[PDB]
Amino acid sequence: QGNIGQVDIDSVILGRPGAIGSWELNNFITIGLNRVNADTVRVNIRNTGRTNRLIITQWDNTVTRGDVYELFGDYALIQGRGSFCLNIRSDTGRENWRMQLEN
Repeated sequence: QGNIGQVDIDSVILGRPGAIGSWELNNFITIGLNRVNADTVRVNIRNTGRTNRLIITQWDNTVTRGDVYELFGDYALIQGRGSFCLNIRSDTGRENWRMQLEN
């Protein structure tokens, strides 16, 4: 920082600064995303269970290979309340951003 289980996060990644969303990814983990400025999306975590991992990807459909992704990053999710930030520009040409838990 600084498919079953995947959710579309374009509402925040491709939104103007100010954009906010919140997802319950399983019974233990809630992830809020908030584009706090033009350069940055804050990930807000509440995890009431064991350590898990968040995996952020960006998808495209191709003519030859079907759906393919690029890995943006992946991040430990310890128990408790915390956050970290992603450097992703508000005006990116990339779409179909997704997040999912590892486990």
